[PDB]
Amino acid sequence: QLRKHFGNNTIIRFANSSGGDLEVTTHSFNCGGEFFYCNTSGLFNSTWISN
Amino acid sequence: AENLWVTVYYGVPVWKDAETTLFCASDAKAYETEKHNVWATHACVPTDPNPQE
Amino acid sequence: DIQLTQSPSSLSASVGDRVTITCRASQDINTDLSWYYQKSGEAPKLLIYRASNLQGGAPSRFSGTGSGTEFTLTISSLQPEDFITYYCQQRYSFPITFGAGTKVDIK
Amino acid sequence: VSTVQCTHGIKPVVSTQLLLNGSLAEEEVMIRSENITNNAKNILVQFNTPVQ
Amino acid sequence: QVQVQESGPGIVKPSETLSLTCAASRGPFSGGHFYWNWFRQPPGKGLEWIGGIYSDGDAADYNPSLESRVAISRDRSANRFSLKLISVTTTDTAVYYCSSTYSWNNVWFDQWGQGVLVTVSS
Amino acid sequence: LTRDGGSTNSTTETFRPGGGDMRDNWRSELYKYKVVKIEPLGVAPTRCKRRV
Amino acid sequence: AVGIGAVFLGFLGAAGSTMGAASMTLTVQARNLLSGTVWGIKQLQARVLAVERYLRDQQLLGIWGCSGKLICCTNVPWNSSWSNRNLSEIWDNMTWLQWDKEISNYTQIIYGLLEESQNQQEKNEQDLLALD
Amino acid sequence: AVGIGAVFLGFLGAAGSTMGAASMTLTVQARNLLSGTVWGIKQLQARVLAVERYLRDQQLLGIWGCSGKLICCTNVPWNSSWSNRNLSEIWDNMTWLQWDKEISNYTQIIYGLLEESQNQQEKNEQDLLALD
Amino acid sequence: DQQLLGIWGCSGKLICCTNVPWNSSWSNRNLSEIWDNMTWLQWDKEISNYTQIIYGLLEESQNQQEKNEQDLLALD
Ligand SMILES: *[C@@H]1O[C@H](CO)[C@@H](O[C@@H]2O[C@H](CO)[C@@H](O[C@@H]3O[C@H](CO)[C@@H](O)[C@H](O)[C@@H]3O)[C@H](O)[C@H]2NC(C)=O)[C@H](O)[C@H]1NC(C)=O
Ligand SMILES: *[C@@H]1O[C@H](CO)[C@@H](O[C@@H]2O[C@H](CO)[C@@H](O[C@@H]3O[C@H](CO)[C@@H](O)[C@H](O)[C@@H]3O)[C@H](O)[C@H]2NC(C)=O)[C@H](O)[C@H]1NC(C)=O
Ligand SMILES: *[C@@H]1O[C@H](CO)[C@@H](O[C@@H]2O[C@H](CO)[C@@H](O[C@@H]3O[C@H](CO)[C@@H](O)[C@H](O)[C@@H]3O)[C@H](O)[C@H]2NC(C)=O)[C@H](O)[C@H]1NC(C)=O
Ligand SMILES: *[C@@H]1O[C@H](CO)[C@@H](O[C@@H]2O[C@H](CO)[C@@H](O[C@@H]3O[C@H](CO)[C@@H](O)[C@H](O)[C@@H]3O)[C@H](O)[C@H]2NC(C)=O)[C@H](O)[C@H]1NC(C)=O
Ligand SMILES: *[C@@H]1O[C@H](CO)[C@@H](O[C@@H]2O[C@H](CO)[C@@H](O[C@@H]3O[C@H](CO)[C@@H](O)[C@H](O)[C@@H]3O)[C@H](O)[C@H]2NC(C)=O)[C@H](O)[C@H]1NC(C)=O
Ligand SMILES: *[C@@H]1O[C@H](CO)[C@@H](O)[C@H](O)[C@H]1NC(C)=O
Ligand SMILES: *[C@@H]1O[C@H](CO)[C@@H](O)[C@H](O)[C@H]1NC(C)=O
Ligand SMILES: *[C@@H]1O[C@H](CO)[C@@H](O)[C@H](O)[C@H]1NC(C)=O
Ligand SMILES: *[C@@H]1O[C@H](CO)[C@@H](O)[C@H](O)[C@H]1NC(C)=O
Ligand SMILES: *[C@@H]1O[C@H](CO)[C@@H](O)[C@H](O)[C@H]1NC(C)=O
Ligand SMILES: *[C@@H]1O[C@H](CO)[C@@H](O)[C@H](O)[C@H]1NC(C)=O
Ligand SMILES: *[C@@H]1O[C@H](CO)[C@@H](O)[C@H](O)[C@H]1NC(C)=O
Ligand SMILES: *[C@@H]1O[C@H](CO)[C@@H](O)[C@H](O)[C@H]1NC(C)=O
Ligand SMILES: *[C@@H]1O[C@H](CO)[C@@H](O)[C@H](O)[C@H]1NC(C)=O
Repeated sequence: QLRKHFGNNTIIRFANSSGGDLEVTTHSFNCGGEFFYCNTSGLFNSTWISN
Repeated sequence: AENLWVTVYYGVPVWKDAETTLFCASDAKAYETEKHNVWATHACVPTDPNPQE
Repeated sequence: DIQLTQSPSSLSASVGDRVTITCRASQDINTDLSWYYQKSGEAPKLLIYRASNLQGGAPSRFSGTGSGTEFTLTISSLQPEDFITYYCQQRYSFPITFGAGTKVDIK
Repeated sequence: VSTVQCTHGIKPVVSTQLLLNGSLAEEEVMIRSENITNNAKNILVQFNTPVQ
Repeated sequence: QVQVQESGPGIVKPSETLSLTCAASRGPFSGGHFYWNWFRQPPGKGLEWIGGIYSDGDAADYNPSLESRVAISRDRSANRFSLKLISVTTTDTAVYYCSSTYSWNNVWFDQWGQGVLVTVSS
Repeated sequence: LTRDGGSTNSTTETFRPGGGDMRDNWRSELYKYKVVKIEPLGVAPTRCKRRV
Repeated sequence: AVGIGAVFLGFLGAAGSTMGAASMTLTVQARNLLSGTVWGIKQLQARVLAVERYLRDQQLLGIWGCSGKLICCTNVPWNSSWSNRNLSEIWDNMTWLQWDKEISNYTQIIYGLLEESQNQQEKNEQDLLALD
Repeated sequence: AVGIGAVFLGFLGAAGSTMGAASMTLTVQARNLLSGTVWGIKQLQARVLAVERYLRDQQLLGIWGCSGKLICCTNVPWNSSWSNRNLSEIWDNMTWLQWDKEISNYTQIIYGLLEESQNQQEKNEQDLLALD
Repeated sequence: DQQLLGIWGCSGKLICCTNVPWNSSWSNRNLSEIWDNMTWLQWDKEISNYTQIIYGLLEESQNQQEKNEQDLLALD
């Protein structure tokens, strides 16, 4: 879907968060009245080439 | 002609004296920054120019 | 199914006469009843609703009355157009029934 | 267009880098942005079906 | 104020399936319920009610006799409604009508359109 | 998502997670609602004289 | 330009003339009634007071059967028991405040007569219209 | 009974037709203007603002003298300078919003002329009934 | 309630007649008994079912009347 704006002859890549404080560098949420901070580095680590 | 009947008017200019609550008004110039001061809080409505007498 | 009987099945009178038609229900239906008038080559149009609410645009010569298991329509003066088909029917719980119908003829 | 007197239910939540228990689109995965050409502003992406 | 028209085949062979359709309008009113009804009348006899359906639902209601041989559908995009009849027969040769009845406060309007003929023959 | 800065035309792009402003989380939901106010008065031309 | 100025007609300032001239200039006053943490609460009280004051007068004018006008006549006959003098002096040399302090005592009865007069008028008119 | 539903005639949904149809549904809209510890003050202020707006509208209608009715004619002639067009097109082609956008510029002068004509009329009637 | 009275075109008056006929369905009775014996409270209790039906009739009657007379004064 995203390819429609940047031309078909392009290479897409994903990388983890650049850096900063612990609040923004990791995915924070709540479960059962308890707070978790999780490290999502294993999710945005890939590349995609044309065709 | 001599006999006559009552009549009613509205908006006649007559007044008396009493007391009531006043309110404030401050120049907009003070509203320009100067957020720290005991008085001159922002709640006052900005004033208007060219007062008439 | 509630059975409705019309009377007379057929009638013939002259123009300007006063006539009356009757419709008997098989049981008590209160007053949720209405009569529709129709002529050849045209789809039906309602004549009277509830037997007590005159439909707008209708001539006043038509009058409707009744209750229980008996309802009546009286025409004070016949007109050439009044010789048309009529159908009493009940707007009650399901199913929905309609009368046999009566035809007025010139004599 | 249509008019209504009261919106539908809303469930406030808190999260970062991800959205949980939100509404989902019906046609296809959709992308929204203000001035997508510029790199300054963020980009929102809405999925078609949830993932567990 | 609503006009209504009918659309369907002219002659259908016995035992085949007959499909009819009718359109509708909403008139000056804004929101409400229009209990659309399908009626029939064979030549030379009294009229008979086929079936009904609300304009904001899909629980089509049928007469007890012809429950098994009638299907009714509605389309909101086309604002139309259609009927399917199976096991057609010479008795179904008749004039059919689609009608609506308003629900204004104690008036009980009704329109009936024009209808259409249907003939069954071989 | 947020797009990383680039240079010239490298025929490639990269994206990273972002976030941090709670306002975006609310904005993801309320994007099909508008609020308006009414105005009753109006004027027009007509063929009529004031009654006298 | 160089000598042309501005001369408007302002708020209540005609209260130094005879009893009669002032009545020529009344409308202007009528168009100046509904003009529109502790440091801001009193504004609400002021607004409520103003709207209540206006509504009271509206209702009182409504009851007497003269609503929608500025000069209205009636049927109650004047009585010399309340006051003296003749039309000439009254309308030639006097001020509104002087009249106010003159007629201060006999006000409630003068108010009261009007509504019963209006009620009789309405009741008679109702039968006059209903007889046919 | 069974079969009959329920039909309304509601809100602004009738705002996509010509001039003629929409005017049949004015009343309902006119009826929907007065329906009905840090947060209570906010809603109270909103209610006061709404009441003030309604009273302002009522007074502005009262001044012109057309009060107490939904439609009212007046004696001001229509200058062709604003928008010539012609009656049939104006009443059978355009919607309300387009007309409003079309006549946004010359709004105040019409109010001025209306006020002036009303004032001259009441003054003339007033001295006229002074003669009688 | 001031606005509601205003809509029915009887503003500024304590009495006002109108054109809507009185259907015998609601309560037949007859003039003598109603205007002689019945009191206000019992009457209100006894006609407490058919108010909303009544209001619309007055509203539409006024609207149609005003629309009709507008044309007559227009052709003048
Ligand atoms: C996002 O991914 C980047 C790229 O992989 C991560 O940076 C990497 O962080 C690791 C862990 O600190 C670094 O490893 C280090 O390497 C040397 C070994 O001599 C030494 O500095 C430390 O002992 C450590 O092992 C790695 O070099 C570094 N890579 C780059 C290119 O800088 C980053 O941490 C990730 N961010 C998050 C929030 O997970
Ligand atoms: C989120 O988890 C990832 C790993 O899933 C972390 O990034 C990785 O961190 C390790 C050190 O913890 C980096 O060094 C590696 O360590 C081991 C043992 O030495 C081995 O995998 C390699 O030899 C290497 O030295 C690793 O490079 C790094 N990988 C990447 C892709 O960044 C990441 O730091 C975690 N995030 C936070 C915020 O801690
Ligand atoms: C992000 O994606 C990259 C690219 O796929 C991942 O790098 C891959 O990491 C694995 C695990 O270390 C490497 O496997 C290693 O390969 C050789 C033997 O073939 C040897 O070094 C080790 O025994 C191990 O098996 C893999 O080669 C490597 N791929 C590339 C292209 O470098 C990376 O781990 C991913 N990171 C995360 C957090 O998912
Ligand atoms: C949305 O983002 C795009 C870029 O992704 C913006 O386009 C560029 O905006 C700048 C700043 O307004 C324009 O100003 C100047 O133009 C020339 C030629 O590049 C030069 O003096 C400067 O480098 C500077 O960019 C520029 O013309 C315009 N176009 C390009 C190709 O850079 C755009 O303005 C942003 N916003 C909107 C509302 O479009
Ligand atoms: C929304 O727009 C549509 C499309 O313009 C409007 O439909 C139009 O409705 C009028 C009024 O019923 C139709 O006029 C009728 O047909 C002809 C017109 O020459 C004539 O016999 C009659 O004078 C009669 O008024 C008009 O044909 C129809 N437009 C079509 C079919 O294209 C609609 O009324 C508008 N408003 C809504 C839906 O509220
Ligand atoms: C990518 O391919 C699609 C195929 O439908 C085409 O429509 C589109 O123009 C292409 N875009 C490019 C080459 O940027
Ligand atoms: C003030 O009094 C004098 C003397 O009676 C009178 O002529 C004048 O009109 C009054 N009003 C003024 C000066 O405004
Ligand atoms: C009014 O009465 C006074 C006192 O008797 C008298 O001087 C004056 O001329 C009278 N004016 C009239 C009748 O106009
Ligand atoms: C009103 O009556 C008081 C005595 O109750 C008297 O002193 C006063 O003069 C009277 N005022 C008038 C204007 O008659
Ligand atoms: C109409 O307006 C134009 C433009 O202001 C003006 O010149 C013209 O005199 C006006 N006509 C009338 C009759 O007021
Ligand atoms: C209005 O004017 C246009 C343009 O001259 C003309 O075509 C149309 O017939 C006119 N309509 C009338 C006078 O109703
Ligand atoms: C109103 O004036 C503006 C400029 O202030 C002009 O652009 C616009 O066209 C005018 N509109 C009309 C309807 O005359
Ligand atoms: C009103 O009707 C009742 C019941 O029929 C009857 O007793 C009474 O005499 C009637 N009163 C009249 C006609 O004044
Ligand atoms: C009014 O309706 C209620 C049911 O809602 C019924 O019990 C009662 O008898 C009705 N009253 C009259 C006077 O018809």
